[PDB]
Amino acid sequence: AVVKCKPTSPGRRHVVKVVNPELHKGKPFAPLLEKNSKSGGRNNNGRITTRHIGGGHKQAYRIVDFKRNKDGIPAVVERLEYDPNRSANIALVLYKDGERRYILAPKGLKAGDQIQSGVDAAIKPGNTLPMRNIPVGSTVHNVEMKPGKGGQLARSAGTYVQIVARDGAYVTLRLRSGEMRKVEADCRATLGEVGNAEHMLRVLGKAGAARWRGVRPTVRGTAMNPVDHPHGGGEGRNFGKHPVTPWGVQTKGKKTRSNKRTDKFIVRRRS
Amino acid sequence: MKRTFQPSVLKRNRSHGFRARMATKNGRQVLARRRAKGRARLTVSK
Amino acid sequence: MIREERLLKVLRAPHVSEKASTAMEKSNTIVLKVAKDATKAEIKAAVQKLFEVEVEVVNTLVVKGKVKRHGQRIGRRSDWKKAYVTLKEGQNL
RNA sequence: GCUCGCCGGAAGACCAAGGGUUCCUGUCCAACGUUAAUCGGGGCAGGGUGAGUCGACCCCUAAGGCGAGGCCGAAAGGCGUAGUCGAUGGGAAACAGGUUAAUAUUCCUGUACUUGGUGUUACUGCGAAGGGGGGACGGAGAAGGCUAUGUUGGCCGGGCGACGGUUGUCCCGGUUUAAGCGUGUAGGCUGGUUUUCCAGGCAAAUCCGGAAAAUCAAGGCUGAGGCGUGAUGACGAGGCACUACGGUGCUGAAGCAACAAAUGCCCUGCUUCCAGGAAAAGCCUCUAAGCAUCAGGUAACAUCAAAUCGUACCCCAAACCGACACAGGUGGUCAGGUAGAGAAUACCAAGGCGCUUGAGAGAACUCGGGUGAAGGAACUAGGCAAAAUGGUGCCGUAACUUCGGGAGAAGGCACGCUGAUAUGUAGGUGAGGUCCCUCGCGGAUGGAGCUGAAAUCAGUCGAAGAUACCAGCUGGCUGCAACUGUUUAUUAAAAACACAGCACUGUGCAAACACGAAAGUGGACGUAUACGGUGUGACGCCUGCCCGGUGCCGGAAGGUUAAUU
RNA sequence: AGGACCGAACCGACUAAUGUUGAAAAAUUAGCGGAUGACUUGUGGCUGGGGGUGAAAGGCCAAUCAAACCGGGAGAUAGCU
Ligand SMILES: [Mg+2]
Ligand SMILES: [Mg+2]
Ligand SMILES: [Mg+2]
Ligand SMILES: [Mg+2]
Ligand SMILES: [Mg+2]
Ligand SMILES: [Mg+2]
Ligand SMILES: [Mg+2]
Ligand SMILES: [Mg+2]
Ligand SMILES: [Mg+2]
Ligand SMILES: [Mg+2]
Ligand SMILES: [Mg+2]
Ligand SMILES: [Mg+2]
Ligand SMILES: [Mg+2]
Ligand SMILES: [Mg+2]
Ligand SMILES: [Mg+2]
Ligand SMILES: [Mg+2]
Ligand SMILES: [Mg+2]
Ligand SMILES: [Mg+2]
Ligand SMILES: [Mg+2]
Ligand SMILES: [Mg+2]
Ligand SMILES: [Mg+2]
Ligand SMILES: [Mg+2]
Ligand SMILES: [Mg+2]
Ligand SMILES: [Mg+2]
Ligand SMILES: [Mg+2]
Ligand SMILES: [Mg+2]
Ligand SMILES: [Mg+2]
Ligand SMILES: [Mg+2]
Ligand SMILES: [Mg+2]
Ligand SMILES: [Mg+2]
Ligand SMILES: [Mg+2]
Ligand SMILES: [Mg+2]
Ligand SMILES: [Mg+2]
Ligand SMILES: [Mg+2]
Ligand SMILES: [Mg+2]
Ligand SMILES: [Mg+2]
Ligand SMILES: [Mg+2]
Ligand SMILES: [Mg+2]
Ligand SMILES: [Mg+2]
Ligand SMILES: [Mg+2]
Ligand SMILES: [Mg+2]
Ligand SMILES: [Mg+2]
Ligand SMILES: [Mg+2]
Ligand SMILES: [Mg+2]
Ligand SMILES: [Mg+2]
Ligand SMILES: [Mg+2]
Ligand SMILES: [Mg+2]
Ligand SMILES: [Mg+2]
Ligand SMILES: [Mg+2]
Repeated sequence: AVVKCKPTSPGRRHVVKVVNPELHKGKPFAPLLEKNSKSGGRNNNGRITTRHIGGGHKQAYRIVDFKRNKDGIPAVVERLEYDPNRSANIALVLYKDGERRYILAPKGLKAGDQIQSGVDAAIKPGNTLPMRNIPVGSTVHNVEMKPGKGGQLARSAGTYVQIVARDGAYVTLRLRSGEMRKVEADCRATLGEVGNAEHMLRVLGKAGAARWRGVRPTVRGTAMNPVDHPHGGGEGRNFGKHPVTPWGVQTKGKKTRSNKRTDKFIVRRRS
Repeated sequence: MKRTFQPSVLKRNRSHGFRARMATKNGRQVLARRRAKGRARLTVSK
Repeated sequence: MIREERLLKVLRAPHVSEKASTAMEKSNTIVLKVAKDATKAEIKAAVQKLFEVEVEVVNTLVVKGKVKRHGQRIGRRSDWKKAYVTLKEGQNL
């Protein structure tokens, strides 16, 4: 659950940990791992294209199945595991034919449970169906947007998508952001919310904790010189400007979405 | 006091060596300039 | 097999010094100057053919030349190769 | 040559980087050396670096580089696929002794090991650019078992002391031995074996994964150290003869035990935590095409091969980076004694040095120190500087508090040596003996010997017993910043920056955003519990009114309005 | 357990004195801060000049930085000395 640390040092006073007794303690499944080196925010030109990224603990990549297309073969959950690469927990499932895969662990899924994908699967958490067959009002996760492409929506811990209507070839979803969207009825969705809903309750407690996750310090613009940021300069603390990004674009309210290719699928903006 | 020149043969050769010069058009221009000038040693490689 | 004239060219001169004399009297080794590009096998064959003496092994080292001075012009002597070849304990050139 | 002093976790000894002959010998003293110089890292000549096992090279990959085609770009070029490079990482193998003026795991002596090619014999299903296993991996912590190593005893050799004593419970020295081979131990991990079946591993597979049944539950893997051998050897104090005074030839005693003990090894182990901890080959195994009593594979034996390059010397420095023989800088390894917690510190060992100008004198003044009557911050911008405090054990300790702290609060007492308790205790270690068994590096019992605190009581010396070196000044009130951190390399370390936390706002994924004429790339192999931007800055109580101005968001009736016509 | 505590190596650089044609173009001596971590360090790699990088001082980018260095336009221009 959520555990408060004892204030035995200044850096511990505010730490809140999220501890799961049911996660595996051993090493992960070796055949489903590969390296991923860190970028530091640098692109192939070598330049910082995203600031505030660097360092952190080494991690290995767990190949997760977002497609779930081993159709019609029941599988049993072996163990829940810790994944460095995401907020959610992953679950190691064993297929009846001897194949092992990692999937996003939904809420309430424990070891020994039975999951299955396909058009004929039952309505149970962890089961994957084309959204044609899922009743309206169901809450799914790991939702696809193009058939056969892989789930892309509602993948972070505690997130899910509401199926609010089906009309012909399209189903209407309600995303966590509050946006109503249309997707083709043949895209697949996994039933139930994704687990580890306490992830948002953690408190890092100290600066080093954020440095462990690869986050570097953020320098305020108003603390720079004019040559470095539109906010720089001043004798003392001076602002007298409309807030903007480091590149001069207004940054409190100005909308930046510009994609006409996709405006047809948006029913309502997140408001 | 730590001074600016910290010798390292590998880095010297990789940054200023003959083959690093021949890699780029500008490097060949450097070599052509130094041949025209008449330099006894074209590069650090020597 | 190594062709004849390569054998005739690999050997240059016998090395004369007191360490060489000590080696001759103690371990039946002869020390001699060889081509800068000769190999242990080629020295093997050439000493066995041009002195009619059989040998156990060959040890080689390359001597770096000395930087010297001749009226303030600097000049470097050339590197050469030295061979320690051990005769087979019964021949005594 | 004798004596004196200094370092000794270095100012000793190896190596990497870097340098390149500075290394050793002979000779010279013009210049160089902050002086002289017979000397030298100086001049001149000669000599010196020996590898199947060390390193490179080589096989394999990381970050990253280059990149056939390709995509993109006025040109130049940019990115990138297949590939190919790239160690700071993974991959076979050697030790001890001797020897030169200068090299040595390279030479010699002795004893080993590795890989590969051939040939013979015997038996055989061999085969990959493919499948599977393995290689293969974090931080912290704890303990047990060991060794390096040290001390003491025993043993051997020598000694009997310049001045009182010293045949003894006395003094000095030595008491060493490797890889390999055999043994498989302390200990760690793991149930094993045989059938049958199978939507999996791009095809196949007897291999891996999965399912069921039967049977036995002891098999397997890993593993320091010890012991035996290596070793009837080598080494060995010290003797005997030359000395050409450097040292050279012959001989060679003892060569045991107990205790203590690592930061090293078992240990890539075990326990635990979250921040969840490289890759690929070598290696093992499976088959595909294919071949088919050929080839190939396994085993034994014989034989051949293991090339090329580095190897001198300095290496916390007079040889590297600093213009200098420059109080500077420079990664790794080794790690003795006494006291001590200790790699601090003091004095020493091995070892290495006295820092390349001296000789006098004993003024002011400057620098670095010692002491000081009475007073004790009166000094001064300011207790700046100095003085002072300082250890271990035990007693005791306030406001306030986020209940952890504050706190080593403050303050106090004891502290040496000798004897006894106890001819050395509690404890630790542990031989002999005994008794067993599946017999062994075995189990139980026994306790010799060795080592050995702490305490109490009594005495005793001094002015002083934490005696030196070493080693907190303490308390009260208050501003600012919550805190650990970071910064103006070279006048500013702070109240500045960051920070966990908070809020606003953008972003529905071909995301926003950023680099880029573009292709692409980062964000992210992430998906709104996510990512970017902005402000504020732990925590507690909170965060009031104004939308007139300037922004931003929404609206789209009306007015005005571009190219166009 | 810990961006826990005391303290060497190690990394820094708060005070004072010396030095200031220095032993040294930033040090020495005595004290001082951190010392299991937002730590420190070796080796290699990447980012290039109106560009980089910056826990932000206009700091740093080879003793050079409110726009590096080298070469060129170039004998810039100079009502000024
Ligand atoms: Mg950011
Ligand atoms: Mg922030
Ligand atoms: Mg500022
Ligand atoms: Mg501006
Ligand atoms: Mg003001
Ligand atoms: Mg104002
Ligand atoms: Mg001393
Ligand atoms: Mg010379
Ligand atoms: Mg010399
Ligand atoms: Mg002189
Ligand atoms: Mg003279
Ligand atoms: Mg000389
Ligand atoms: Mg060689
Ligand atoms: Mg040999
Ligand atoms: Mg690559
Ligand atoms: Mg390329
Ligand atoms: Mg091309
Ligand atoms: Mg390669
Ligand atoms: Mg390497
Ligand atoms: Mg030597
Ligand atoms: Mg021992
Ligand atoms: Mg050497
Ligand atoms: Mg000197
Ligand atoms: Mg020096
Ligand atoms: Mg150092
Ligand atoms: Mg010391
Ligand atoms: Mg005086
Ligand atoms: Mg005094
Ligand atoms: Mg006085
Ligand atoms: Mg007095
Ligand atoms: Mg006063
Ligand atoms: Mg006054
Ligand atoms: Mg003071
Ligand atoms: Mg003092
Ligand atoms: Mg005030
Ligand atoms: Mg502060
Ligand atoms: Mg601080
Ligand atoms: Mg600093
Ligand atoms: Mg400064
Ligand atoms: Mg300062
Ligand atoms: Mg602020
Ligand atoms: Mg600390
Ligand atoms: Mg100091
Ligand atoms: Mg400390
Ligand atoms: Mg300023
Ligand atoms: Mg500079
Ligand atoms: Mg300019
Ligand atoms: Mg002009
Ligand atoms: Mg001019």
